[PDB]
Amino acid sequence: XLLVTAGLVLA
Amino acid sequence: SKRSKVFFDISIDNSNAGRIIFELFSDITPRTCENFRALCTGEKIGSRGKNLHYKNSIFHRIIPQFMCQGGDITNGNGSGGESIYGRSFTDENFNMKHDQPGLLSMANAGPNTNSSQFFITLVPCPWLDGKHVVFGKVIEGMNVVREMEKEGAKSGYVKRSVVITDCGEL
Repeated sequence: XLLVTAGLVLA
Repeated sequence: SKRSKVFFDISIDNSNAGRIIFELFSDITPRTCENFRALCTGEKIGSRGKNLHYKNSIFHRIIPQFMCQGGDITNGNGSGGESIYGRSFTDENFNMKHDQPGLLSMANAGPNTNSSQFFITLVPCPWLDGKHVVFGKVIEGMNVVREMEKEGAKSGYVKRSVVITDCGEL
């Protein structure tokens, strides 16, 4: 999908 | 003035792309902005003995028509990062929203997990409001940001090197 994470980037 | 002014000199594929100048919302999110400002000047020392600094860090994740992500000053791939407050610090507030391109917001790994990673919006990102702290905006160099957007992909991986060759406070 469209997220902005640090380490487990998901869909 | 009230709000701090900081900048990034950007290199794309080992070629200068220009400077990006940011206005930090020091008056709305003081703790968050101070962390970013300090990381631009490299004035603080981290837990590994090195001074926390965005200089020479890279933009490891860029997705066209979404955002440009960087700030992993420890691992350069998204798994790392460190703030002047430690491995992570609390979400200050979410007063500012991602209602436009050119916004500087904190990347994180869930509630209260802000470190050094940040992202610059390429379009409005309403679905991130309340989840990521918007603490600044680009006041000059949006063309450079668009140049970086060009280096991204749907997967987020950046085929050509996008690096911050210099940074500091103005």
